[PDB]
Amino acid sequence: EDQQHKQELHKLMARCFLKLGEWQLNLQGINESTIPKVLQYYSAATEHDRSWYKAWHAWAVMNFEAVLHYKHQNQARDEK
Repeated sequence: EDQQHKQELHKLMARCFLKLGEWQLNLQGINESTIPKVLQYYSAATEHDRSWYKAWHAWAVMNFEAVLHYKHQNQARDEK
């Protein structure tokens, strides 16, 4: 009978998932633990509310950011 009770709880958790790692980013600084969990939450959020936009911008960029992190991690490698 209720999808809606849970339905937008996703949309709610979407932000919640979105916030956490994103918030952790405003907390942690950033590292290799961020990358999975942030991608976790967002990819999770990506599941939760599929049509909830900016995680599409975020998790995408976020992976790409992680990619950049690694590529800067690489610039701690191709440097060092």
